[PDB]
Amino acid sequence: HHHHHHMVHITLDRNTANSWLIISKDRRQVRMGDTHQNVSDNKERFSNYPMVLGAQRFSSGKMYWEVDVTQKEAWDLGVCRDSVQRKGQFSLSPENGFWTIWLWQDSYEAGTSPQTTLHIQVPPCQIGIFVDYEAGVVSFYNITDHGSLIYTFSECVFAGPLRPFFNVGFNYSGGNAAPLKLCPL
Ligand SMILES: CC(C)N1CCN(C(=O)c2cccs2)CC1
Repeated sequence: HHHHHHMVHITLDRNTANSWLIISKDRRQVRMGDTHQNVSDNKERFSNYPMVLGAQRFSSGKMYWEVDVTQKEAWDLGVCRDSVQRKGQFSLSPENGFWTIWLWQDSYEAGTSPQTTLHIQVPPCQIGIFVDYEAGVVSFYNITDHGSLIYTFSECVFAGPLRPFFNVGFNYSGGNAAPLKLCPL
């Protein structure tokens, strides 16, 4: 892929974070805390899952960013509508406003409904995410494997501004404490 030149600087929006997340001073890293992080509740926060949005909103053009997932057992990454549901239980699907992939129990899957098995030969340590708003495309790239394609959502119906989307996952096992990190340009 030759998408690197649409690189955008993403930062995390603290106000949207689940109340157990810890976001670094530079707003470029997030991890699961071992308790409530002593913040007030608000209508933006994801209540049920360890999710957070990027601050940036995109309604046109081409955008690219990279995320470090080193040594995590579980995570979701992609984009979502600015208007997605924050409270209660929901599935990651395009019908609900999400264009995502994930790692869960040693399998990588795309968030179609129902979900799609991904065929990854080299477990990724960094993921590239490309959005073409006008074309209706979200693509995922394996930066560890020379940028190989992971998955393309095409014919996307965004139906609103898009935000970068992250889920650090639960840490029931004690093996998933590591952060998601936004990688330097
Ligand atoms: C890895 C983990 C943090 N993900 C939580 C959110 N998630 C879903 O909502 C779905 C699962 C099956 C259909 S949708 C995908 C898995």
